[PDB]
Amino acid sequence: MFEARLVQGSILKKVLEALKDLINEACWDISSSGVNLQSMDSSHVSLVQLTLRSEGFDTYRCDRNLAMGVNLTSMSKILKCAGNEDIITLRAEDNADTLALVFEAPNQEKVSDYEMKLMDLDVEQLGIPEQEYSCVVKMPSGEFARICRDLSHIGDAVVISCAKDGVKFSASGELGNGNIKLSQTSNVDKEEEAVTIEMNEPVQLTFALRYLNFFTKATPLSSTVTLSMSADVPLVVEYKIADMGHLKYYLAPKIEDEEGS
Amino acid sequence: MFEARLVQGSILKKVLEALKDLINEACWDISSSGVNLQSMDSSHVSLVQLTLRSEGFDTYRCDRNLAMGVNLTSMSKILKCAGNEDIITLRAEDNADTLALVFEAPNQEKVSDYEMKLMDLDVEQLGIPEQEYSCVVKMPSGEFARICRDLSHIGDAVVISCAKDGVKFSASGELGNGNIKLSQTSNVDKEEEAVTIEMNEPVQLTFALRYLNFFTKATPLSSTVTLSMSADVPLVVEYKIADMGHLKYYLAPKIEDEEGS
Amino acid sequence: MFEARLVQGSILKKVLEALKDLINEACWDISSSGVNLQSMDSSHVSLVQLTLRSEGFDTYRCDRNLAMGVNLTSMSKILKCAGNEDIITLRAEDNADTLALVFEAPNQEKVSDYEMKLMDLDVEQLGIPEQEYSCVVKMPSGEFARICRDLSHIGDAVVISCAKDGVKFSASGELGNGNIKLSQTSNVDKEEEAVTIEMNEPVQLTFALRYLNFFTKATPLSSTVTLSMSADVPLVVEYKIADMGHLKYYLAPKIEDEEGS
Amino acid sequence: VSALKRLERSQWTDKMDLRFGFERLKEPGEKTGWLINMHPTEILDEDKRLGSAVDYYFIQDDGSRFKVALPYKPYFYIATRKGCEREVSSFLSKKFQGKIAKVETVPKEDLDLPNHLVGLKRNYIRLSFHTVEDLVKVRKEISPAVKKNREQDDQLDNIVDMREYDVPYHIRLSIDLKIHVAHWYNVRYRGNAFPVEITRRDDLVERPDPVVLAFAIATTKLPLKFPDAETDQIMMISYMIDGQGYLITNREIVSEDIEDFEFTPKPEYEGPFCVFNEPDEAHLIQRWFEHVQETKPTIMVTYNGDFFDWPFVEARAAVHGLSMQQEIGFQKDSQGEYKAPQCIHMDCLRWVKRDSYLPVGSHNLKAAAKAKLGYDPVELDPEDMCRMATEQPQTLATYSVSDAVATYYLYMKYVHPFIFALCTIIPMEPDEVLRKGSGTLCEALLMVQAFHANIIFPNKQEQEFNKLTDDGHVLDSETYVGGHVEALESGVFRSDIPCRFRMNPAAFDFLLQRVEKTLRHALEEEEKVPVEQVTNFEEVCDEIKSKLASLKDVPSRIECPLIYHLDVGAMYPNIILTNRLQPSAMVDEATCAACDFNKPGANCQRKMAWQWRGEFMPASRSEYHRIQHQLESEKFPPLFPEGPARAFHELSREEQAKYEKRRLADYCRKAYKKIHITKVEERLTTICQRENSFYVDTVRAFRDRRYEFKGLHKVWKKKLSAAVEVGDAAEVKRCKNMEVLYDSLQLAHKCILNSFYGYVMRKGARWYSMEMAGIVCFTGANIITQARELIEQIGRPLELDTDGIWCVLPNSFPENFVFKTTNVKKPKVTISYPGAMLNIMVKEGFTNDQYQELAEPSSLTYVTRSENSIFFEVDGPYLAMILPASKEEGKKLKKRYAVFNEDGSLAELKGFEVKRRGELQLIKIFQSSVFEAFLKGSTLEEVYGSVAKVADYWLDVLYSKAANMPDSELFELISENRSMSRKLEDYGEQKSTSISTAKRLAEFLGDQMVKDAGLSCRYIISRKPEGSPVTERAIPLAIFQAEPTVRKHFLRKWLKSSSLQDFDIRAILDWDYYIERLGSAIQKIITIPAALQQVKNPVPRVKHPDWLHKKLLEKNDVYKQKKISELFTLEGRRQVTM
DNA sequence: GGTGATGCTTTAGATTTTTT
DNA sequence: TGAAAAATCTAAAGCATCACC
Ligand code: SF4
Repeated sequence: MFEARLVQGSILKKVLEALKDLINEACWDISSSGVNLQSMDSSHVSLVQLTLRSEGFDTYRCDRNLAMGVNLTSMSKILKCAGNEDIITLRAEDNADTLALVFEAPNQEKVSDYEMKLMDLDVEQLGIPEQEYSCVVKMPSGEFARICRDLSHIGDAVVISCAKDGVKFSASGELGNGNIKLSQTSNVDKEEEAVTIEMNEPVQLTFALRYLNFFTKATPLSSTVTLSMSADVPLVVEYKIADMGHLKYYLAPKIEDEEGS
Repeated sequence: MFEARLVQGSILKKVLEALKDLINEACWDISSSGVNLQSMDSSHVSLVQLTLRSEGFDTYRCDRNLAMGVNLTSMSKILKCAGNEDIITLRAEDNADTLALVFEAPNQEKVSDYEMKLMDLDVEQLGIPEQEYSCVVKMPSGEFARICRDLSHIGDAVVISCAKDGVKFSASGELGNGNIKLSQTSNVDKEEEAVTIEMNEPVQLTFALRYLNFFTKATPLSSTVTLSMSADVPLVVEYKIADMGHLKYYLAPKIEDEEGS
Repeated sequence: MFEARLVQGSILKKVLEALKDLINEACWDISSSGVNLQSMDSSHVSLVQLTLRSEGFDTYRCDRNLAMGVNLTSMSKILKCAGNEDIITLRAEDNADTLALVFEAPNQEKVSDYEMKLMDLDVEQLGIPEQEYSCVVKMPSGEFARICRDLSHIGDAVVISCAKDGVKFSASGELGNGNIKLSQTSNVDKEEEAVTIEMNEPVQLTFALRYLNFFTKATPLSSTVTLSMSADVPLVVEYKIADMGHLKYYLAPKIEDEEGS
Repeated sequence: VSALKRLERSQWTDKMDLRFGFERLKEPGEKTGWLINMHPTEILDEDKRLGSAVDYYFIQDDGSRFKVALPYKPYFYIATRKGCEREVSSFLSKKFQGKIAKVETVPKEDLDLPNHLVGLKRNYIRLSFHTVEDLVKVRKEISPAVKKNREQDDQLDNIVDMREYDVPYHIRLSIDLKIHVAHWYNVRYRGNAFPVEITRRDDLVERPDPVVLAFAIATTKLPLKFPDAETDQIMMISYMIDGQGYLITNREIVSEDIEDFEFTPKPEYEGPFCVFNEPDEAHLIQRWFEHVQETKPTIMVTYNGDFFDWPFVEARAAVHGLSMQQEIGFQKDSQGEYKAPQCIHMDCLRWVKRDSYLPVGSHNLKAAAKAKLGYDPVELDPEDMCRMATEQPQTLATYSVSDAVATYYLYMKYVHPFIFALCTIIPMEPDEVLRKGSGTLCEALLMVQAFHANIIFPNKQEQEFNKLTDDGHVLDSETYVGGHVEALESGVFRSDIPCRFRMNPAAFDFLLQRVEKTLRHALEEEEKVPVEQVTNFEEVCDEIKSKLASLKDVPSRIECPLIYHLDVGAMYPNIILTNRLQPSAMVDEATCAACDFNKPGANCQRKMAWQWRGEFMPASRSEYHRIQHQLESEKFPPLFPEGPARAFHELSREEQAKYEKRRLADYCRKAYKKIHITKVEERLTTICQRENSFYVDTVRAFRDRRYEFKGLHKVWKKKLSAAVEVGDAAEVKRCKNMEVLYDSLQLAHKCILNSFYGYVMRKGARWYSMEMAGIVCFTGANIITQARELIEQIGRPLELDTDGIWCVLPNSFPENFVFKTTNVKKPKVTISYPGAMLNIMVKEGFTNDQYQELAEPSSLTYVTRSENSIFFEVDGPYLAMILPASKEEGKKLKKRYAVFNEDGSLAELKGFEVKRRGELQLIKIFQSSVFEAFLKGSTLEEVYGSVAKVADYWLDVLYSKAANMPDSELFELISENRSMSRKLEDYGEQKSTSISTAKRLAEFLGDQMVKDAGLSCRYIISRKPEGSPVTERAIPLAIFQAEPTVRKHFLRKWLKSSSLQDFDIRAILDWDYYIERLGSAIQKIITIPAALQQVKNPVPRVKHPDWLHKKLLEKNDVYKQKKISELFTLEGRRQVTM
């Protein structure tokens, strides 16, 4: 017998809104530490880790390590149905092939319990170790999404630099090109707009800008983002989701092998 | 010669956009006691009932009973021009086949009269019998619209049941099934947003949500709506509008054929 | 070393989005008095004359009359792609074929620069004459956009007639016919809801609505739109870009020379 | 062309004529012959005047051959105003002295003259020249100014219009002198001054055998490109002469010598050989050329030799010190063809392309060999043979001589009798007939028939650009209604399974009320047998009444169906015969009023409508005037490179029309939001039934001649069977020759009859009328639609065809009957009842009653008769019929089905084994296997279970891995071969996939594959570069067999991956796209038709489309719907009025 | 809390090649 | 000899979302 409750259920709707397009199939993992998800995307180029600990749910009960069989594009249709102020109370019996989540209105007049059947699958699990990275930028989430949409409109690829004067987002396409400079902001102490960059050494590395703008749609779940980037290392696009969890992104860099040399 | 005038031009826009999607050609029945519509859709599943009494109009006069047939899609398409506030005047002639729509500025600056030429048609007109209905429930239009759009994403069958605690909205499909229970609101200061139920005999009967979604877009007509049903009879959904009249839709049930055993 | 810094970037974005679907490519003439745009569209029936004066620019520095040939689509998607509240600046080289743009945020947080190529073209600047027009009318942009989208939505051609009572817009079609008449008011001290009529000689002439919609797509550029016409001279849809420039439009009369039947 | 060059040209061709067994007949004497070739040459007469002529080449029955020159002064007709013929004729006589020789007034019947039936003729002026270049000179002098003057509406302006300028010279001789190929002649000669006379002989008809040759080219090449004429060497020419084979081999490339070997595929065929090995290529070419000199043929044959053999050998002869013209006689003409002054060149590919009625993608060889000859020749792909020529030459020699014998017998068995049956009626040379299309063949027949009726020939019409229909709206399409080709329902219909039916008792009452009349009509019209002597009429009427009543009393049954093919053979010619349509007879009311036969109560008019479809710009006429006036003061780029500025007024019509159309299209695509508007309106026109009947008379003559020749072919076929049952060589040879002659004439008449309808719609035709094709197609549509209304009433139709209906009928419905007849010649009569039913329907519906003919021209008396040859002939009850289904709503697959013979073989199969473009070789074997194994089964569920089981083989092999079975044939199991004609550079604008894999292979071996064209384009689609579209994941198999380190490096570089270590070919491939392709095939063939006919999924591994899935969910659910019509009581009906 | 307005998604229509 | 099956570009229309009175 497993169940959970959430006072602000809009975060689950928002994370499903983010994940409905990057991932089509992913096997949820339910443990006593909380809920976590480890899977590889549709194009097998990026693997996402989700983690919401036990304190995020005000009422959490998980007597055994059990895994769901959810497909994401299906229940993303039925999770978007709630309002922005509803209450989500998920439930799942252990021997059941189907979990039922019950909805509660903000002023307590109605209940909307929906159950979604699951197919049981098995996907390999890998644990990426933690490593100290050369650069970590405290870029606002809104500005990061804006600059991703800006650069993706010209070309298909972007190179990221972290020089001593700031970070450099430049993209070059067949039609135009340009570079964007984000100077450090220390005159304002508020972290919602100011940027502070961890400075070790400048790194030049190319990422798939189309896919970056593809999963930048997760923007409103966190107020600010941190781009952790090292040489020949997949970048860690971190979102501090609400105030209890995190959203781990790993996109593998691409290296061009031109025939000139 | 026929004359009509609405003190609020928004209600005519709302009825045209409510009846836009369901039928294509309509047949206005114009009488001194009021104007009515009894047109029938092409799928022969739903019928539209419309009532607009004479005393609601600022000026209203009819020399005799008039029956003219208009292309209702183009009617809503031309009425979408008019603003949400401007005074709408309807002008007709017994020796002409053209209906006129004069729009008046709130501060007396602009006039806009339009001429629409009508056409003949052969449609069925169906007499509706009056019977007492077993279960009657009134419900705010916004949350019922939300319920209908919610259950449209589950499947194509909705089950309307009336239990002791209130009305229950079921919906099955390939994605499992989903239920929406509602309770009784008694200690409420305002009945405009409240729900109340009366019973004669519980009954379960299924409907298709395509036409119900077609009815859903009459929500801005008024904040309240009442739906009632009984044994093998359609719904009556009264979107009564500011004592000008009301608007009703009739949707075919189906008897519960044996499938469980 | 062509440099042109302007403390607002919204007006350039608006006047450039004006030429989105009207002129695909044009010549950008630079002179000590400012910048000009004379260009024929793909269908070679309408005309555009944009002038942005030098004194209106915050800081301006040009050295020699230089003409570019950049296509409107590329620069328009570049400029609309970036931000709107920021400050724009121009940068050019004496012999290069590439413009440069600078987007400096007012809060001194980020800078954003793009630079794109062009194509060389030197079409002749048409020496259009200026003649005294039969009538001059000044009306707000919003209601003019409303009536133009109306009459493109309901018909195909409009007959614009000006008299002492105001201006009328008579449009017909296969669905019906109607007209919109406007009356001048003078008791209103503000021009946001006031219209003015200059009465010298009445004239009736027929135009096309697709081109009117294409022109009046530029409605956020100015709060007022002025029109002027003669017996055979095209319209002048003159705009007032703040207190910095003006953007005109021209439409040849729709001759029909139909049989007398 | 200067005369000071054409004189030695004619001397050179005379010498070549002398050295190839031909000799110009000089001795005055009468000798029999056989015309085989016409060639327009120059013949200097006895008075040193340049004179154009023709060269009638003949062969004889003894082997000796000769030629005769006929000098006939060419001409064309010009037409001038009335009362001014003699003045313009005299002015032309005194203006072109030395060019114009004879001019006279000649009355000839113009075909479009107003009021022309009662005997009005327009006087014409015919002028004659000496040489063809003088015709060209005077034509180019006079034609353009006068045609501009006439279309605008010195004394040369009085003429109006000239005719038959486009008629070639040899066709003009073959018309005026009645000299057709493949006829026996008696040629008589007197001297140089006396003109030579030629007469036709008909008391014997037996065709001789001209000396024939047929050679094929096999060549190597550098790997994966189109072979060139300078990099590789010819090594084996294999050629056939009169059933005896000779092979000449270059010993430098092949390994060792070659010995004689018999090559017989079947006992009918003979493949004897006497091979010859030569040291070097120069000696091979010399020996082949000298052996051609020794044999001296008039006819010889290549298979695609115009584009593959002769340019190659001509180039190599030119490089290696020779020139190809002066030793054999074949050279390139301006039209890109290879004609010889002394030899006729045959290309079997043109015959297969035009007349063999094969699927389009089976036009290449081995397909006309497995379809027409009956055997599969031994083959190997051109990549392997380059390496094969090094070690053993047995397989290479076998392939080369197999290609040679296939070409030779393909020509001799089928192409030779067919083409020499066309030439008896077509007034053109045999290579001219086989070269170009059916349009000019029909044009030549109408030419000869019009000349016998003394009718002027209309000019090839100007293709009028930018035509305005009513209120401007210039058109880019001027088309009639398309053919009604559909497929009413999908699935299986076997003659054993029970099937659903839905009778209409009113239809059976209607059919019951008139059984006697239908049998009257069947006995009286179908076989021309009077009915008053049949004995068992009452018995068969009682039988059919019993069957019809016993089927009527229960109008709802589930019984075994009988598949029929209710088609009308030669349907469109039958329509044009019954309705009597001629392409210059149909005249609008603007001229029938001027006709003096416009009398009330007459029957000169027949009204038939048609559906005209017109697609045009939405710009009105005033917009067109504005845009042409505005396009008057602008510059244009020059047509030629490095040219001057071009204005608008001096532009030609074609380029200015194209540019104005482009300007209107660009003005439209942004302004009026609708680029194209398709409008269909009914148009009714009057077809004059009182006309000088040459067209419909010709069609009637060919239909009667076809039936006559079919009868003589049948009687000579039974003579042939008796002859092979008795066994005497001379009489079996004679009867075989006559049987082949009659069969070839039958096929020739059938092909011409089929092509009359197709000719008239073609652009530029002399007798052009789009109303023709519209009217005939719409009448055929009307007949087909009334037929399918009746078949819908009585049973169910299955497929809609331009002239055929497929249907299933209950087995208790009568099929055929037998009659006892007292006639000694015809004692047994059989009539199929559905044929009689359709025949009486079309007899009461579509019989012409205004069908009028001439009786005698003196008294103008016209006999009005009534004819209707429109006949629904029927086919036997087929075993099964299959209709595969489409994947989308609204559109149903057109002409994609399969019909099975009674014995279990293939009756017809269309739309599937066409291979029109390159295919994957992954769905063809699947569909062949399912069609072959499909028959076994009892019910619907059993046959779908069997086809699902045989499909599970391919689904398990493709969906799982290759597994235990070997990997040798997997590469060709998926590989798709593609090729291009032009270079890689000029295709660089587009991306596509073919040039993409060309560039992918260019980075592997080198840029040498860029500088050429036509290389390998293997399409093993890769998997691991995911996200990228298929256009970038196209890799070839050239890297699989290369060096190991090279393929490791290139597999790491190409597919943007470095960490992966598996480089096996069994992991690179993308199984998902292959499964998608095979699954789409199985949706088309099996699964969707299974779900349509109320049967669940035959295989569970394929997912239905969304529309079919939701249809099945709403259907299988016990909750269908309810209505309001029966749930609430209807009040009444009133209608809105004025 | 509604409402004009806009980026995003879907979906039907225009375009373009080849079959040597 | 073409001309239409299939892929690919492309713009119109609906929908949830965003800021303001
Ligand atoms: S249709 Fe009648 S009137 Fe017209 S040309 Fe023929 S015969 Fe004369």
